[PDB]
Amino acid sequence: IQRTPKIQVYSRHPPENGKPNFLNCYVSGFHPSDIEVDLLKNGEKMGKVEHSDLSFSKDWSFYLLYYTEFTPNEKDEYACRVNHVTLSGPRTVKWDRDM
Amino acid sequence: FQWMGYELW
Amino acid sequence: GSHSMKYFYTSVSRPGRGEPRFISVGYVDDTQFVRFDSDAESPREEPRAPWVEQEGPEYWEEATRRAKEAAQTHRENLRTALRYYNQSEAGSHTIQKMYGCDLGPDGRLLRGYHQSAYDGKDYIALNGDLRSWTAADMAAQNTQRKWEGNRYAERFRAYLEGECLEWLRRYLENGKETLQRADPPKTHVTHHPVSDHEATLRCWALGFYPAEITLTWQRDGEEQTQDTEFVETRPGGDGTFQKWGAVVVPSGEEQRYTCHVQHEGLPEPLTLRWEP
Repeated sequence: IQRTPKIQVYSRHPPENGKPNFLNCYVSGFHPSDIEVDLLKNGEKMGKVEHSDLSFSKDWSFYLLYYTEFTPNEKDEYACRVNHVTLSGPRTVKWDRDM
Repeated sequence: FQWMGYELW
Repeated sequence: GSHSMKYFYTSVSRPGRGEPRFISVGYVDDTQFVRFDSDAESPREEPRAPWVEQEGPEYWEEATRRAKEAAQTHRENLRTALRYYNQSEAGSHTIQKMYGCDLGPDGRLLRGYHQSAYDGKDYIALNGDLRSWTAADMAAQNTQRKWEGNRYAERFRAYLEGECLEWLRRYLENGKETLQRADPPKTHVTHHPVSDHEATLRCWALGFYPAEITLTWQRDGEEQTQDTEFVETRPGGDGTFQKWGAVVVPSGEEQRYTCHVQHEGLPEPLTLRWEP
C-alpha cells in the first residue's frame, strides 16, 4: 500500500510585495516515508531550505513541512518540487498568493 | 515523558 | 479543558543502508516539544519547545536512553515482521506506533492510545477498554497472544494512569502561557473571478491554535457542499495553523453567501461576508 502525497505551497502571513515572509510547502498523506522536497525560486533551489520532523496522522499517512524565508514580489515565481515513488516524475506546484 | 519497557511483536 | 500527550514512532528498514532509521516525535496537544532521530549527527532527545528546554540533564539522558531502547525494539520488531509475513530482508518496510494519554477536566485519564501499523496498514491496537487488543491480520494475532501472556495492557495502563498523566500535567504547568492558550483565527473573505459569469469566494482563517476548527459556506443561510473546496488544515510554521474554504458562485450572488468559522479561541462563532 503506497499513497500519493498532497502538496500545499503557501505563505505564513498574507503576502505583501516587498514584505518579509515565510514560504511553506506542506506535503501530507503519503507513503512510504521516502520522499524528496525542494523549494524553488524561478526554477532554482533556494539557498536555505529546512524541514520538520517526520510524523504521521491517524490514517498512518506521513506529513512533512519544508520551509524557508522569502519576500514575495510580482516578478519572481516560487514553487515546490516533490519526488515520490508514487509520482511519475517530479511534481511542481507554483505558489499562488490567492491560495 | 516516554514509555519504558519491552514490546516485542 | 481536555489535553493530550502523544508519541509518534517511525522505523524504516534500509537494506544496504545499514541499521533502520528511527524517528520519534512528542506532542502536547498540537505542539511538538521533543524529537529523536537515529540519523542525527549525535542521536539524542532534543527540545522543540521553550517550556521543556529547561528540564534537567537527567530528563534528557533518560529520554535519550528510552528513545534508543524503542529504536532497538522496533528493529527487532522489523525482523520479527519479516518472519511473520515471510518477506525478504532485501526489501524495505515500515513500522509506525502512536501512543499517549488524554488528561480530562477532573485530572483523570480520559482516553488512552497505543496503536501500531506495519507498512501503512493497521497491525495491532489497544482497545478503548484499555484491557483488550485488536489485531488486523493473522500475523498480528501472534503479537496479541504474546502481549496477553505477559499482561502488557495492564502494565501500559499503569503507565497511562500514572507517569503519563503526571508528565502531561507538569508540561501543562510549565507551558501555561503556550499550551493553555487559545488563539482565535484571523479571518477574511477574498474574491477571485473565474470568468465573466462565475467568481470564487475564499474564506481565510489564519494563525489559530489549536488546529481544531470548523469552516463552512452557506447560501441564503443554507449549508453548501456543491461547488466547494476545503483544504486540509496546514501549519503556519510558527506553531499556528491555517485553513481556507472556497466556493464557486454565480456573478451577482456573492452577497447571498456567508462563511462560518468556529474555533476554541473565538468568544462567538463568526459569520463573515465578502467586504469589497
